[PDB]
Amino acid sequence: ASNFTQFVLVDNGGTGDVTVAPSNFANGVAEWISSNSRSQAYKVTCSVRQSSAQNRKYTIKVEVPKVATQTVGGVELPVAARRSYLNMELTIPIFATNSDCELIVKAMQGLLKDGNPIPSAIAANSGIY
Amino acid sequence: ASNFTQFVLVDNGGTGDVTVAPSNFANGVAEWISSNSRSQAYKVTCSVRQSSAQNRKYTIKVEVPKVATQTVGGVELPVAARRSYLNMELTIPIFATNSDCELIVKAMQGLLKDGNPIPSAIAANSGIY
Repeated sequence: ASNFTQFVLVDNGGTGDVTVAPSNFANGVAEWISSNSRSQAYKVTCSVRQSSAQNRKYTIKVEVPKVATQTVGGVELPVAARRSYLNMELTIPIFATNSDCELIVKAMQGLLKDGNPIPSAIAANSGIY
Repeated sequence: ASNFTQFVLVDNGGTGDVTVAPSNFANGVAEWISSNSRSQAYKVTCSVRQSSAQNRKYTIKVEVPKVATQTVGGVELPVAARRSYLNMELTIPIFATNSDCELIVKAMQGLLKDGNPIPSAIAANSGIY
């Protein structure tokens, strides 16, 4: 059904996983955070709303601290790291059945699978062709 | 590095998988499609661009035919099915290393894992709390 529970954002196959935990519920916006903000702070946001209602719209934001910042040269004290961020927007029909819904998480999980084009492009910081 | 190759959008554990194939390359926009448009048409779009260049911005669109439309009552001949769509936008720093990049696909793959909150909410067509 839903959650507002702790999850593993980054599985690194062993205790060393990144986990985010419910931090806030500011106005329809549910927020998760990690051992937050010192060369850290993984942040996840999720809201839901009826857009031109025929549809529902899930707005998910992800902020990655990037294993980037401070982990290189000079600049002792980071800040604003020069993280990455994901802004995902999913529109689904209001009465989409759970099979409709299930199908969607699978196309999603699929778009993003390890040796696949999109994620292969992203990881090398490249283009598609 | 990248692809413009055929992939499995929906893995249903056996031949019955949904696969999208390179269909077009209309202007920086790479497009994938499936056995397209008759209670069908899974469509994937991916473009990349230098946004306020300090950053690169990957814009991914997914259209799910929804196992929805025609698979219920009346309305013989569908059209516009009343599909779902995902509009994802990823901003990454221009010179993010591949470890920075790798980290990002993992937070992503993580946000979306099977028993996790977000995907659990989406699949039931619910809220987070």
